[PDB]
Amino acid sequence: GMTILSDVKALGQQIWLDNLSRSLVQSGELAQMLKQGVCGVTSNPAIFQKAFAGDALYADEVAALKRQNLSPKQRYETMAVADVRAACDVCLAEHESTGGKTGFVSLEVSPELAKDAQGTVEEARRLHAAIARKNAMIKVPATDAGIDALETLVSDGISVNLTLLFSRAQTLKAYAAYARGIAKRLAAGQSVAHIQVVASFFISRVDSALDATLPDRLKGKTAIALAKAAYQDWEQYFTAPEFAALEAQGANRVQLLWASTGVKNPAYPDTLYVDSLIGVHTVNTVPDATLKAFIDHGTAKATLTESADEARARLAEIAALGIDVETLAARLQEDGLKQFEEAFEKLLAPLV
Repeated sequence: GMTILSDVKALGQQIWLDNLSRSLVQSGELAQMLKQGVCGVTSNPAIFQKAFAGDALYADEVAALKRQNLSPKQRYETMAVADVRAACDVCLAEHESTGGKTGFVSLEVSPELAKDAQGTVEEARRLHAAIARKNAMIKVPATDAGIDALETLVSDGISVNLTLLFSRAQTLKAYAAYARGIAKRLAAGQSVAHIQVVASFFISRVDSALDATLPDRLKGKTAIALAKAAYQDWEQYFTAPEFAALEAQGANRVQLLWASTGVKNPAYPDTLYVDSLIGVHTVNTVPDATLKAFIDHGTAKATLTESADEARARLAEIAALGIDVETLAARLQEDGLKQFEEAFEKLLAPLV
């Protein structure tokens, strides 16, 4: 039932909607979702490609923008920034009710900047200023350049959603960059209490990559095991004395955010990923259909930290089989960037 979203909040996890469109906001649906337990919104280039293609309310906006001397990218940005600012306004009461801990809307920078740290910083600062809302996060892929950019953006006071994480090692590198940016601001006497960062760690794409060649006792288990080990890493990193010294001064922990949590294999229950990854101080962003499956027949239980020993044993067998999860993670991040660039080019063509 609908109350499950509140039950999950009580277990310490926010549930965000992994979709955004002009009609979602204009219809009043997003506002009703925020009253019913949804706590935020994520977008990406694929989400916008599907929204622009299918939502009737973009037609008049595109016709208006084609009357202006603007690049396809600027037409896209005008549309997307407007959707994000409208969604931010819907989510602002929630955001302010928790002291700025919830109610975020994420907008991703152009995929072509993913390996350009300076260009990423410049675009992120610009989009942050263009949206002009305290509850907007700029979404940046967790490449090496993206972790460079994260440190700078954190030091600039900008909230960031670091995405396309598939690696525990890369995630730990992101925490260290965050901490360096927080330390910089504290040394300069600047505020840190409103800076929020999430680390979007992808789930289904790990199982999609491996399951066809895994032995039976591991099919459908690797992504959850990797996430459960990542959360143990998170507990260790943020409780250590080094970070505690920053949190004592007002720093917020980074939070893990489970992404790609729609089930893609019909052999698994449609709520598998949401049901399996509930723990305190985390986020799960879900597509519409998964949100409705979870409301209908999901289960609210603190599952993320259960049986961590078995998660470790499974990761040890994955390595025994010759699957290097760090090599896989790099490949999956690369593939995700190619897929996002393909979607971006597909949405730009009708805006020429």
